[PDB]
Amino acid sequence: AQPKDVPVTFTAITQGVWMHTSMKHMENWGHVPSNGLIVEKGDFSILVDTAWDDPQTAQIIEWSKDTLKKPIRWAVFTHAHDDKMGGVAALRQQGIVTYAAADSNRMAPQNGLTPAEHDLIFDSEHSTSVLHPLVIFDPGPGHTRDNIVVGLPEQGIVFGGCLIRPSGSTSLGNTADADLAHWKTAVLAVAQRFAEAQQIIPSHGPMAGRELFELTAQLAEKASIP
Amino acid sequence: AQPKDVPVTFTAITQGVWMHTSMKHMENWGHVPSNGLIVEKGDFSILVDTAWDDPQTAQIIEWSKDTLKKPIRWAVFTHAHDDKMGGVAALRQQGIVTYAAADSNRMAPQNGLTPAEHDLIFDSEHSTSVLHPLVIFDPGPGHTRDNIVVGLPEQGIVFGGCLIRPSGSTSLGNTADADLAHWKTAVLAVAQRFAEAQQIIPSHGPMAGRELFELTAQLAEKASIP
Ligand SMILES: [Zn+2]
Ligand SMILES: [Zn+2]
Repeated sequence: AQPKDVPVTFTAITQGVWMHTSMKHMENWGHVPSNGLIVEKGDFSILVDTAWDDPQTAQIIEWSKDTLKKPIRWAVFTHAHDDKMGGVAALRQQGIVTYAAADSNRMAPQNGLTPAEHDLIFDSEHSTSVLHPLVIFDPGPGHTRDNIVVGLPEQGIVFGGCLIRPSGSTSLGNTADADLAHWKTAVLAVAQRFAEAQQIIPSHGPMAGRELFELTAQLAEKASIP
Repeated sequence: AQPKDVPVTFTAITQGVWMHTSMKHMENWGHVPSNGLIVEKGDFSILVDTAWDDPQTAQIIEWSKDTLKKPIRWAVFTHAHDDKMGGVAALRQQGIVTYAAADSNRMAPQNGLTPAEHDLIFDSEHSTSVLHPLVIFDPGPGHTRDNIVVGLPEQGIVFGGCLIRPSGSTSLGNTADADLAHWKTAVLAVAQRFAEAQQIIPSHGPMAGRELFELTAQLAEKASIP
């Protein structure tokens, strides 16, 4: 009735784009969800963000092989916290090619996380098509110093990660590692880079629209003012 | 897929004893569970603790009338927090007779809660059988200054509320209103008053055995020492 460990759920977002949601068990026996993406690419698939730990990330790998029939071959992570890089070791064990921002790979050891194998190389416009059709974009410090976002401009989807706050949020959440001064600038930079995308996916809760940009911008503006 | 509001669940514990579990939606779109009891008494039933809010408590009232066919006529609450008295108003609108510790009723309007209608009157041994076969026991301050417990000695069940920590806990949880000095004494007083009960129900997570007494006593002992 009250299970400690719940299996990772997979939901179709659009054609060729799946959202994976995993739950972390808390001491009060509640759960906190985290979203990631699986993006089809020919006969294989790209993973955006891991689950909370190795065995939950192992579920995503197995689901991509057994159900999707498109095994994950590449993975990218949006920042160096355990809801995004918690299961990096399980990917590198399976031979997945893993990418992260150079800053995310440097601070992963301190946060008790396995680093990604490759540093992303951004161009002068702070983008990289190394995982096309994903556009990996670096908007600057916000939720963390190292957070990056992933856009799917062909399908009108932005995965904002923790940089974008869940719908209904009245606070910025965990602000221990945040850059309150720059958070609004980073949110607006994402909205301007993917000006057409109508489907915005935060790290927690349901996918929504561009109002998530307004919500996070205003919550960050209010927090930036002493 | 990810619902904001999940319905209250009801679980048979033993014959004539049900456990209700309700979830509070959080800003990270996680959920926090809370347990209470419904105890059959002839053609009606006794409610131990509300849900988080009025509509979730309204589900319990309606489930007791439609599914159990034993409408709730009495209610008792273990302390004046929102996961125990969050729906007292819905019980009072239905004419249900409500009880709580005197201190819980003094403390409720200050914490944004509706007080219970009657103050419990305890005997020299800090018990009352006003809601027999329930034994309502006052063990002294612990999680809060006012927390009380409910025992079903005929069935070997103790409902510890927040006074008992969930299984797997490594901390005392929300310690803002706690009595760290007396918490262990209150836990041991409950374990002594109901020496034979083998089914211990905390406020969060699954029912377990008397090792919950050991866990909370040792966590409170560790925290009481400067
Ligand atoms: Zn984070
Ligand atoms: Zn409480």
